[PDB]
Amino acid sequence: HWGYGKHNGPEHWHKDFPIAKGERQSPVDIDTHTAKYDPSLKPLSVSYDQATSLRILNNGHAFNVEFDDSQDKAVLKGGPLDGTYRLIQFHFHWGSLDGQGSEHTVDKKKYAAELHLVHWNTKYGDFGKAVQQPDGLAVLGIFLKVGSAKPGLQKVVDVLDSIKTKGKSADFTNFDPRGLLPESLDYWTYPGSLTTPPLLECVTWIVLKEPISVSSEQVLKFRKLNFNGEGEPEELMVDNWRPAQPLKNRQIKASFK
Ligand SMILES: [N]S(=O)(=O)[C][C][C]C1234B567B89%10B5%11%12B85%13B98%14B%1061B821B326B%115(B%12724)C%13%1416
Ligand SMILES: [Zn+2]
Repeated sequence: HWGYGKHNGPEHWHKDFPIAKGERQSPVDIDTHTAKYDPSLKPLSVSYDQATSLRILNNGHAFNVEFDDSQDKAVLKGGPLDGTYRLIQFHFHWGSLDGQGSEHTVDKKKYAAELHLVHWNTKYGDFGKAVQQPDGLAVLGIFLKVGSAKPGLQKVVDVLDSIKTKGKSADFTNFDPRGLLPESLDYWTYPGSLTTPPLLECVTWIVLKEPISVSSEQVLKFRKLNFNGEGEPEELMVDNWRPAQPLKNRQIKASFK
């Protein structure tokens, strides 16, 4: 099966998923000098007041915080988007050390981790139909640097001991993802893909410029998770990031001067 190792990591994925070498793959390096300010881009509208988290899951690649997406509650709109995108889950990518972990890079700078809030376009009715469309998903990406603790992250950190291994889940209700957002919603945007198999080219990426700070202790708890299932040899869940892919025929647009 695909994963993040020497034998099954990103440089192997193209064998089972040939779109890995496609024209709109993610992540990418954001060259800040080349990204053009687009005065036509709108402010991002992040409406998470009514978000209903259900559960947290270790899927063997990351942990997913899942939301009830059966109504228009938690939605992303505006920015570069046409229409309404519903929050379905968030997860992170992180490193074995603070100098790597992010998927997007900024002038080749790697952050310690990257948060992905995944949303689907309600015009396609369900997530499985949305991923078959070039405008099916919007993923809001947020960089993590190590410094001060993020108080709004601690409820996630504290539940990880209960989902150490692949296939473990835990009730995770009433988690407010507003506590994971930075102050500024300034962003870069470009058309891309899922960054894990099946690598579908269905994503409008919205990457916030301002990182959030998390503590060394918070990210060290991410690194205690396991890729393996219960009663299997321990492989620490670290370095679950895909490197930057070729930009090809794409423009990265900035919301800000
Ligand atoms: N890094 S990313 O592009 O947000 C994709 C995250 C991984 C996935 B795979 B497939 B299943 B499904 B799609 B993809 B996104 B979560 B579940 B799992 C959803
Ligand atoms: Zn992701």
